[PDB]
Amino acid sequence: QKQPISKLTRATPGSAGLDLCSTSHTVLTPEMGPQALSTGIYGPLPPNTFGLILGRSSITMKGLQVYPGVIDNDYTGEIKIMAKAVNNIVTVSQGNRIAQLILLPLIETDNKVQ
Amino acid sequence: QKQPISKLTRATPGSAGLDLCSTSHTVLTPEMGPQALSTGIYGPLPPNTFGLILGRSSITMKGLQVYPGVIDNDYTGEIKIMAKAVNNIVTVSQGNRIAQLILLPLIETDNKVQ
Amino acid sequence: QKQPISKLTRATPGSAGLDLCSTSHTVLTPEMGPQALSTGIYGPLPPNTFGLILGRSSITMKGLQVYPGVIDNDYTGEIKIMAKAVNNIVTVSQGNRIAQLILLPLIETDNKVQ
Ligand SMILES: O=c1ccn([C@H]2C[C@H](O)[C@@H](COP(=O)(O)NP(=O)(O)OP(=O)(O)O)O2)c(=O)[nH]1
Ligand SMILES: O=c1ccn([C@H]2C[C@H](O)[C@@H](COP(=O)(O)NP(=O)(O)OP(=O)(O)O)O2)c(=O)[nH]1
Ligand SMILES: O=c1ccn([C@H]2C[C@H](O)[C@@H](COP(=O)(O)NP(=O)(O)OP(=O)(O)O)O2)c(=O)[nH]1
Ligand SMILES: [Mg+2]
Ligand SMILES: [Mg+2]
Ligand SMILES: [Mg+2]
Repeated sequence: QKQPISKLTRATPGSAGLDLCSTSHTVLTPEMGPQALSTGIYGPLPPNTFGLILGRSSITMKGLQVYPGVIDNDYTGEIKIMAKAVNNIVTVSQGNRIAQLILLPLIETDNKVQ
Repeated sequence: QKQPISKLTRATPGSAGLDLCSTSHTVLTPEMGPQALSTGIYGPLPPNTFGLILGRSSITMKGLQVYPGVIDNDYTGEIKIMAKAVNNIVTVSQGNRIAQLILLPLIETDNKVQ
Repeated sequence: QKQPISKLTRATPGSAGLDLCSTSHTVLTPEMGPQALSTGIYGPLPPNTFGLILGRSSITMKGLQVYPGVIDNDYTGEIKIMAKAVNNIVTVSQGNRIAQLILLPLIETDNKVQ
């Protein structure tokens, strides 16, 4: 790191999302509420796109919720995964794929930038 | 079934989502955590698109959470709805519209497919 | 009000979302489950677009969950924010930015509109 999103990989050619792994081992319990998991991946995103961070279905089904996150086109910070253990104690091992980044078109509008 | 996504219907012409129903009667309690509800609808999706499964607002407000799900362009499995009773006991009757499929453009990138 | 979405503002030029504030002071507890917060902003959306309502990351991290909401292209009602206190008591002050509206392309399909 810092590593750009061009280093992320897709599971398969037809996968919508780019996979995201935590760089740490983390244990989460329901009483902890939302935690921001480090990925060591950084924006910004390709021109005219923004990002959505979503959970992987297999991880959601194992009781780890990823709250959808919006990554702005010009965000240059670290992409973090906002996560919560739903019901039980969840253990995230270093390098496990926990979420996915989806890229979507950024529509321009005349909304004021105030 | 198997039924393709072309069999899904929109509530109205201007509806973003295609409605999804469970093919079973299911009761959900908060302690159960995430459950994958059968729809009997199968991918794949139209060329150059991927799917997002989201909750219907009326169903969310009645205490059933649908976790956002990504449906890859070339997924040929059954589209399932990942769902949780938030606070109370929720009963899903066979044929009730529980979620919606939204289609979005699949942006191509040079990310490796490893 | 009624106020149209053209009155919403972006945090910065590169922000994907248009910010949404509640027009009321609201306290939320976990046992309350989902609440629909008033914004005094109304659809409809620009041609060929639909909307997604998502949480702001800073608000999610402070324990207020926004359930993703789909806003249809031709929705002319009030845009409400579906929200839940995750673990703790959350207080929403009048005018605090609580969610964001993202605009996305509405793909046309031949799905029946029944
Ligand atoms: O899961 C997420 C969500 C957002 N982020 C980063 C990227 C995004 O561009 C940035 C700001 O996100 P939001 O607009 O959702 N957050 P907020 O409204 O609290 O911050 P700001 O006022 O800077 O826009 O936070 C993540 O790293 N992970
Ligand atoms: O709500 C959902 C989410 C995903 N799915 C299916 C369709 C999608 O293409 C497939 C894989 O989804 P994810 O990439 O989110 N899951 P995961 O990363 O666990 O599986 P894989 O390693 O196969 O990519 O699972 C559903 O049926 N419902
Ligand atoms: O967060 C949200 C979600 C939806 N809505 C409004 C806008 C949208 O067009 C409308 C209908 O949303 P859904 O299709 O998700 N709800 P549902 O399927 O329950 O209603 P309908 O049968 O009218 O389509 O509700 C909001 O105001 N906030
Ligand atoms: Mg995957
Ligand atoms: Mg609907
Ligand atoms: Mg913001």
